Amino acid sequence: KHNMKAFLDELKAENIKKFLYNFTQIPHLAGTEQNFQLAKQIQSQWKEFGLDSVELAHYDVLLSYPNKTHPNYISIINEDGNEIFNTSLFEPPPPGYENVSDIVPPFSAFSPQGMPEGDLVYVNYARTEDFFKLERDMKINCSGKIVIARYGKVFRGNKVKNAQLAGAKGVILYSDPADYFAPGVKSYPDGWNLPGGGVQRGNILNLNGAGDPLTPGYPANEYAYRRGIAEAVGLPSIPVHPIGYYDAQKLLEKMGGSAPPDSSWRGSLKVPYNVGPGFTGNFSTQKVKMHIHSTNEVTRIYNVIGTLRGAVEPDRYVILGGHRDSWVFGGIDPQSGAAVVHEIVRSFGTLKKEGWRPRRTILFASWDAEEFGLLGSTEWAEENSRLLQERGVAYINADSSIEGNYTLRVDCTPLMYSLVHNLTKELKSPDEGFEGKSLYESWTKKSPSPEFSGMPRISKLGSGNDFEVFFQRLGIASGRARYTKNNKFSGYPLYHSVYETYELVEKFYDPMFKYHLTVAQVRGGMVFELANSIVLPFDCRDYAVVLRKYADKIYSISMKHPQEMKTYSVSFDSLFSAVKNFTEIASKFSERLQDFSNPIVLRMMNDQLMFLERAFIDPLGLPDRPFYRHVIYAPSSHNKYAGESFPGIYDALFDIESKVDPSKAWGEVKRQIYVAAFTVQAAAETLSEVA
Amino acid sequence: KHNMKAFLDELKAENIKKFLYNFTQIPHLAGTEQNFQLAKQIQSQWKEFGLDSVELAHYDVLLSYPNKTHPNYISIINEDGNEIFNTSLFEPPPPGYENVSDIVPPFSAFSPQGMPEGDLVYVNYARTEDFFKLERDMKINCSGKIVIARYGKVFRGNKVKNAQLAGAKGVILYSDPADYFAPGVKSYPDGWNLPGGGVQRGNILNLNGAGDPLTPGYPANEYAYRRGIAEAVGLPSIPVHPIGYYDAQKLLEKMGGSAPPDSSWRGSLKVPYNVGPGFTGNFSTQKVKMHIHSTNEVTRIYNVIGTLRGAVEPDRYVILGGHRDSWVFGGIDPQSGAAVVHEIVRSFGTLKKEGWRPRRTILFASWDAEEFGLLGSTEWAEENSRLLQERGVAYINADSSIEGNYTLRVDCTPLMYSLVHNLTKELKSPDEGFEGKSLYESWTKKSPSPEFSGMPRISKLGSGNDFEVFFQRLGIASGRARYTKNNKFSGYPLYHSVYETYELVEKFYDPMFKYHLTVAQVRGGMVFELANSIVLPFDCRDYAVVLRKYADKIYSISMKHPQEMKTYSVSFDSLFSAVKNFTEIASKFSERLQDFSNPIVLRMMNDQLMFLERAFIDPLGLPDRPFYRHVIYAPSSHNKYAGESFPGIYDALFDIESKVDPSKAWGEVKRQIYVAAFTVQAAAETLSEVA
Ligand SMILES: *[C@@H]1O[C@H](CO)[C@@H](O[C@@H]2O[C@H](CO)[C@@H](O[C@@H]3O[C@H](CO)[C@@H](O)[C@H](O[C@H]4O[C@H](CO)[C@@H](O)[C@H](O)[C@@H]4O)[C@@H]3O)[C@H](O)[C@H]2NC(C)=O)[C@H](O)[C@H]1NC(C)=O
Ligand SMILES: *[C@@H]1O[C@H](CO)[C@@H](O[C@@H]2O[C@H](CO)[C@@H](O[C@@H]3O[C@H](CO)[C@@H](O)[C@H](O[C@H]4O[C@H](CO)[C@@H](O)[C@H](O)[C@@H]4O)[C@@H]3O)[C@H](O)[C@H]2NC(C)=O)[C@H](O)[C@H]1NC(C)=O
Ligand SMILES: *[C@@H]1O[C@H](CO)[C@@H](O[C@@H]2O[C@H](CO)[C@@H](O[C@@H]3O[C@H](CO)[C@@H](O)[C@H](O)[C@@H]3O)[C@H](O)[C@H]2NC(C)=O)[C@H](O)[C@H]1NC(C)=O
Ligand SMILES: *[C@@H]1O[C@H](CO)[C@@H](O[C@@H]2O[C@H](CO)[C@@H](O[C@@H]3O[C@H](CO)[C@@H](O)[C@H](O)[C@@H]3O)[C@H](O)[C@H]2NC(C)=O)[C@H](O)[C@H]1NC(C)=O
Ligand SMILES: *[C@@H]1O[C@H](CO)[C@@H](O[C@@H]2O[C@H](CO)[C@@H](O)[C@H](O)[C@H]2NC(C)=O)[C@H](O)[C@H]1NC(C)=O
Ligand SMILES: *[C@@H]1O[C@H](CO)[C@@H](O[C@@H]2O[C@H](CO)[C@@H](O)[C@H](O)[C@H]2NC(C)=O)[C@H](O)[C@H]1NC(C)=O
Ligand SMILES: *[C@@H]1O[C@H](CO)[C@@H](O[C@@H]2O[C@H](CO)[C@@H](O)[C@H](O)[C@H]2NC(C)=O)[C@H](O)[C@H]1NC(C)=O
Ligand SMILES: *[C@@H]1O[C@H](CO)[C@@H](O[C@@H]2O[C@H](CO)[C@@H](O)[C@H](O)[C@H]2NC(C)=O)[C@H](O)[C@H]1NC(C)=O
Ligand SMILES: CSC[C@H](NC(=O)N[C@@H](CCC(=O)O)C(=O)O)C(=O)O
Ligand SMILES: CSC[C@H](NC(=O)N[C@@H](CCC(=O)O)C(=O)O)C(=O)O
Ligand SMILES: *[C@@H]1O[C@H](CO)[C@@H](O)[C@H](O)[C@H]1NC(C)=O
Ligand SMILES: *[C@@H]1O[C@H](CO)[C@@H](O)[C@H](O)[C@H]1NC(C)=O
Ligand SMILES: *[C@@H]1O[C@H](CO)[C@@H](O)[C@H](O)[C@H]1NC(C)=O
Ligand SMILES: *[C@@H]1O[C@H](CO)[C@@H](O)[C@H](O)[C@H]1NC(C)=O
Ligand SMILES: *[C@@H]1O[C@H](CO)[C@@H](O)[C@H](O)[C@H]1NC(C)=O
Ligand SMILES: *[C@@H]1O[C@H](CO)[C@@H](O)[C@H](O)[C@H]1NC(C)=O
Ligand SMILES: [Ca+2]
Ligand SMILES: [Ca+2]
Ligand SMILES: [Cl-]
Ligand SMILES: [Cl-]
Ligand SMILES: [Zn+2]
Ligand SMILES: [Zn+2]
Ligand SMILES: [Zn+2]
Ligand SMILES: [Zn+2]
Repeated sequence: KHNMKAFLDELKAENIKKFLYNFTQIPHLAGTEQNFQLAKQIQSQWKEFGLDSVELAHYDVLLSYPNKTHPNYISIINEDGNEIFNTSLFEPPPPGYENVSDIVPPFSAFSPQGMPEGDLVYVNYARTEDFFKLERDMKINCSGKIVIARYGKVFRGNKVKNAQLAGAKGVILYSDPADYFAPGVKSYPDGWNLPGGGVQRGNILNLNGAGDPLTPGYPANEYAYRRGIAEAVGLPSIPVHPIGYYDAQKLLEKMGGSAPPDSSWRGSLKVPYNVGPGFTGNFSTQKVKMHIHSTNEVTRIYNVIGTLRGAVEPDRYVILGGHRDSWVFGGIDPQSGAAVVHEIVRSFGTLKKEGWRPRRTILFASWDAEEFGLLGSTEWAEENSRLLQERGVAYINADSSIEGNYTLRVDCTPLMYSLVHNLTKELKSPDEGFEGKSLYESWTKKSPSPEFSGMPRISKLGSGNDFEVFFQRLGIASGRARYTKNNKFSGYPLYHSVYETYELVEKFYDPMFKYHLTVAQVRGGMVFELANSIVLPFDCRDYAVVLRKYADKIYSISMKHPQEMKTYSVSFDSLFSAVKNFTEIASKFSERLQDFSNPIVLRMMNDQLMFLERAFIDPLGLPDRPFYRHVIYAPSSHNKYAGESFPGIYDALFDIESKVDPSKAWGEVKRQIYVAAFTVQAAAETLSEVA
Repeated sequence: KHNMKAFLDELKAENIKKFLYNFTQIPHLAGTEQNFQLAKQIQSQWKEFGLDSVELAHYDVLLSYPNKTHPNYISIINEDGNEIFNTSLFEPPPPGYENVSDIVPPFSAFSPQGMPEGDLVYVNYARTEDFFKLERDMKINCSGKIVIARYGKVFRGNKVKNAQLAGAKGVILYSDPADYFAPGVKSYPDGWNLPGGGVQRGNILNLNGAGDPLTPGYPANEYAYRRGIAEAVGLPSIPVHPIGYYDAQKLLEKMGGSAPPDSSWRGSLKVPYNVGPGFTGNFSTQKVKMHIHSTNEVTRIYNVIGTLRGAVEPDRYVILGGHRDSWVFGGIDPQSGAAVVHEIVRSFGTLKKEGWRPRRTILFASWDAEEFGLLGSTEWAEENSRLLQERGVAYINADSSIEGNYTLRVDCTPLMYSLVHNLTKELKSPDEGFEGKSLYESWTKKSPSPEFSGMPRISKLGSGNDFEVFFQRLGIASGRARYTKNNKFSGYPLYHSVYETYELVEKFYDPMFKYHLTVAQVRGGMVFELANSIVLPFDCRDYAVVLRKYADKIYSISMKHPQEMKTYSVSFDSLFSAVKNFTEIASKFSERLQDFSNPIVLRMMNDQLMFLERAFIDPLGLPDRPFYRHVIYAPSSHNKYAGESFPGIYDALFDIESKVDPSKAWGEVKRQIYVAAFTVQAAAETLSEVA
């Protein structure tokens, strides 16, 4: 038979390994020839594997690259302007790759050019609260200073935005061993830790869902009208550059001024972690000087889009997508995900060659330019938004399959919780000590839910990956799953470094490719059930439970300000009412879905399930973030990787005790409560009987 | 049998007459008790007629009313401040109504309060080009002047906006006999002409699709957060008041300064039509003084919403809607439309009682507060936008059934052209001289298309009626039809006056109610086919033909500026390409629709037809008009009643030779060409094979 078991059994660890090796021998940086060649290869293979159609969708988007003949670096400069110390021009290449060409040196993509010189201020992780501590509590002024911040905790674009608004004139990002060197493990090539010469690449945009900086709202096709650079979305206004911890030690060791305010500000280097302005007495006249010469350049990118046409509902799309561009070799990020997608396509294609077709259409995507701001997925979604809006069932992401080897990690919409619980109960655990036990059992034991006993942790979707446009802009039910470590937002130690190689994975992460195989079963299994189940496998009652938890949480935040809630008559009654109504209606809808031979009622009902995530979309978007339209979830305004619930109310309450016009600030809290209550009620009403 | 013929034959002229009489004995001003009572009556009758459910949907919206104890009026004031002439405090009531209470006196709804005094400037119709002529050609400065404008040609809100931007400190609107007194017909009560004491009420907002001024985007429900008045949408900043032509004669007869620039500026009164500033020498020291004391007040309004559940596709909605609130008695506007809807409901209910149900769900609506800015329909659509977005097949409007007795008038989306042509070929003409001929034949003879031989005129939808939110905001295929005169935007002579009575209609417009019956057949017939046809009766190829005509037209406008198109490289190639592609794809889709027992393919195909109008929606809206989202059609920025095609490009080109930075202005033209070409291509792609 052709059922999910047939699909799952066809998946092979050995194939995932072969594909990973194949995808990671040379760099595949977005906009380069090597990445176009890999695009064409995947297009050819997906055709051979059996898909109905496989096309490249290309766009011309703003990318950013260092100047090959004018390298980026940072100096300590003495009183006469002699550069007495320079940071590295490249990461030492790993064994056997020392002759690979076209390894892009470390740089912060989209940094403007400049050569700012000044005194350093150390800002810990450069979080919103780190800057509050400096400015409000320690009275340190960052204006006209070069800030040095350690990577970790939040997306680097948020760090740069926060430094910019503090008045910094440049930002230096570095990897501290406290966050990127696990105790008792060796540096790469002998273990999975970051060496002191290693450096994390990454873009520093603040696009808030816009896609290509030059074409917000519309695909960057051949006739697109582009904004000028000065009106581009999301570009930083000060130079930025990342360095390793050998170099950081040299910049930090001389730091003077104030001591760190407490131990949460001290990393693991043998330096005091003084916050500064500037260096200690002997060196008080030395300054730090950046030299940044990278250029932004409109460059063609290529998505591969494969279609397996549905036998019964070809106008319903279940999408499995992940990116293909990498900073260097992409051994984990993204190729451990891409190899998984490739083997899923192969397995579905095997069934198809035996005469099977899924009920609904499955679309497979190899996105480009994810590393430069989710550009490939976003431009494609902009181009196809009307098809996706009216036909998109679900989107499953497929970036890195592993970031550890401890247990499963799933982040998804509540609509998919039951599907995930059920699927994982049917899959074998790959974990040592759980042989013959289900994945559900090992996962629940290692990652217990903080709310529910005997349930595994499933997180909200944040952002920093290609599901953003589908979920937060378009309101298509989305999910992601990977193997993870025992933290969360900093990246594994060799994240976005030249050391992320095939050997890293094969030697230290997943020698048997059993965790990759388990991830292929979870992602592929989800796609299979979404594309094949007669009734869409969404449970609206799970959304009701979570909405109540989020309503309690946002209410609790507001209740830190009881006097203001009295003065301004701030009531959450409408929101709790809406959540109660959603709970009641969802219960009744579930009864009809269980209690209803009628394909019209069925599909009516499948349409109600598909459009439920869609109902949380507000076409006016969130304040000053028009591409974040989901009212229940948005990327945190302080950390793009993290999800925030009731973001419009959350942001209206954030730091409210500091606003100069409390009447106006509390009015806006009330406005956002109205918007949230209305949207919850409206979503509930889509589940009522239709007439 | 239960087919369209059964439905149509059940409709009776005599019933329409009885209902019109019933709806027009007392005023039904929005927000008043009398209008709530009529709401409850219609709700009860629709229940008795057989609908499945009939509910009131209420909202609390900003309305505007004169102060009963402090009347509005205008004076000529002499040098000492003596008021030597005052305009009327009320219209003389018609025969037999001189003891009716609660007739609202003439006023401009939403005018602010004020008592401005100044010299008059006469501005013809106060159109954009009238102000261009005054300011640019005649060098007359309106700053700090009271402007006097004749009604006609464009929506009065546009007049007031144009006066405000010219710097006027007040606006006086009046009805000129040239526009409101047809040669050779008597004044009311002895004919259908406007008497000199008659005055046209009407709101002067510029809401651009927003609905309730205080709650743009969201329904004005019980917990809604409201903007403060100073941030309300669309309110005028200068006092405004309308008067009749006896009063206007007294204000205009003394006018001095410049002569009218040409005869298109002269009405029919025995005055010179001098443009002024101020009065002739003897009276140079007399001024004009307004006294406006109306107040804006949040007030409850009530929509009646009736449902006839579909037997096969209950989650597809075909909506017949028109408003119920009137300025006074509403003899034509809206009750000639409401009586028609009432008889349609009765007829569908008769079939339903015999066991019939339409294929799709039909929703019937009696909207409130249309006269105050389309408030009832818009708030309801805001509340239900997710249901309408995903389930709305079509909206047929049903305001005034007659504005003349000459021939049919239809304005609709191209998707409904074929449906209208076909239906009218099956209906009998009511016209004298066409007995035994079809409505199509009489209509085509009396109102020939300017493009096509042997085809009738069908206009684009503009605005100024309740279809605006459904069509221009939500992208639901919409249409309207009424009997009309042999002009177009000024209103019939007794429009919005106390003289619009049952007797007006029964005596002078439609004594036999045969034109009302013909309109009931066209509106009801359309609803019947939309709700019952197995394949939705839309023809996408008709959109292709019109898109080419609009592309030619906008290209021709740009080509008035050949040097600028060369300098700035302004190409329409992408738009013509998109239109060509749409034509090609629509042709193929039509072949499949003809060539396809399979309910999934059918409904797939019906979904492609239903979502085609939806595809022209841009979620970012038009520049500074976020609620006008349709890229092909928007209300003219110079006249809300009129539709404009390719409005984003049209507005970018308008008066472009006057812009100070031509580079920037032409850049914006190019941007709007990109947006239009992309949206046309995207819409075309929704008609491609789905996978
Ligand atoms: C959750 O679902 C429930 C339905 O089960 C829904 O209940 C509705 O609540 C509204 C708002 O409270 C009710 O609105 C009332 O409607 C009556 C007429 O039906 C009006 O007379 C009421 O107005 C009077 O009272 C107000 C409050 O004191 C005054 O402000 C006002 O001036 C009037 O004097 C009021 O508008 C509505 O009737 C019910 N509908 C029902 C029971 O079917 C509730 O709103 C849902 N929650 C959300 C967040 O949508
Ligand atoms: C109407 O439908 C047609 C399809 O029938 C569609 O045609 C497409 O036009 C685009 C834009 O012209 C073509 O894009 C080209 O794609 C090739 C690869 O396929 C590229 O190599 C081309 O780029 C080169 O040439 C450009 C122009 O000189 C250069 O600017 C560029 O730097 C490159 O050197 C170019 O991107 C596309 O191939 C066709 N698709 C087909 C034929 O299927 C057309 O776009 C539709 N109209 C609209 C308004 O969408
Ligand atoms: C995850 O798996 C669970 C457990 O199988 C699924 O829940 C079960 O779903 C079935 C099918 O709808 C339910 O059966 C129904 O029961 C009622 C009797 O009350 C009957 O009227 C129906 O005809 C049908 O037999 C079953 O009760 C239910 N079990 C539960 C909720 O405990 C669940 O649907 C799966 N989730 C998915 C697929 O998203
Ligand atoms: C308005 O009425 C016209 C005239 O009846 C309708 O057009 C006609 O529609 C029928 C039904 O689709 C077409 O018949 C088809 O013809 C082809 C043969 O080429 C055949 O393959 C199909 O099986 C079917 O018989 C007919 O050709 C067509 N006539 C035309 C276009 O001249 C039109 O659909 C109506 N518009 C509506 C209902 O919106
Ligand atoms: C990755 O695998 C692909 C496909 O097996 C290899 O590409 C093939 O290479 C052979 C030898 O050059 C050619 O004859 C085929 O035409 C290629 N097939 C394609 C591109 O579809 C590719 O060599 C492998 N890359 C690495 C680094 O091993
Ligand atoms: C850091 O790099 C800079 C730039 O290459 C070095 O400074 C240059 O040294 C060369 C050779 O002596 C001079 O000709 C250039 O004029 C210098 N350029 C600048 C910008 O100062 C510097 O020597 C390096 N410092 C260290 C410690 O190696
Ligand atoms: C319009 O018609 C309605 C319905 O026929 C009339 O309302 C009815 O009036 C009688 C006498 O008062 C009552 O017994 C019924 O309860 C009413 N029915 C309703 C409201 O559904 C109404 O009188 C008529 N109005 C005019 C001006 O003739
Ligand atoms: C126009 O109306 C105004 C306002 O009612 C009249 O002026 C008033 O006249 C009364 C009675 O003489 C005075 O007590 C008030 O002080 C006046 N009010 C104002 C505002 O001037 C005026 O007489 C009327 N003019 C004409 C020509 O009838
Ligand atoms: C810290 S894990 C983040 C990783 N995501 C990414 O690296 N995304 C890229 C690009 C994200 C973006 O531009 O939104 C990045 O964070 O620099 C993942 O989701 O696996
Ligand atoms: C000149 S005919 C206009 C008539 N429409 C209306 O009167 N609409 C009302 C309200 C329109 C609006 O506020 O958009 C008006 O124009 O004042 C109609 O469409 O029959
Ligand atoms: C790279 O640097 C060298 C030195 O300025 C220069 O010749 C070239 O313009 C630069 N390339 C760019 C800016 O793309
Ligand atoms: C920080 O220093 C700058 C640089 O002179 C100054 O302009 C700014 O006002 C300072 N801000 C505070 C809070 O002291
Ligand atoms: C794999 O698992 C082992 C055993 O717990 C752990 O010690 C090792 O470091 C893991 N590898 C990685 C990269 O986490
Ligand atoms: C109406 O006018 C009289 C006189 O100002 C006044 O008593 C009352 O306040 C007014 N009503 C309003 C402003 O609603
Ligand atoms: C119109 O008159 C006003 C009033 O003094 C003046 O301020 C304004 O600049 C004038 N505009 C023109 C075009 O003359
Ligand atoms: C009705 O039709 C007649 C005949 O053409 C016309 O003269 C009369 O004025 C019409 N009534 C109205 C209100 O147009
Ligand atoms: Ca874009
Ligand atoms: Ca509103
Ligand atoms: Cl992922
Ligand atoms: Cl109408
Ligand atoms: Zn990645
Ligand atoms: Zn990455
Ligand atoms: Zn009307
Ligand atoms: Zn009206």
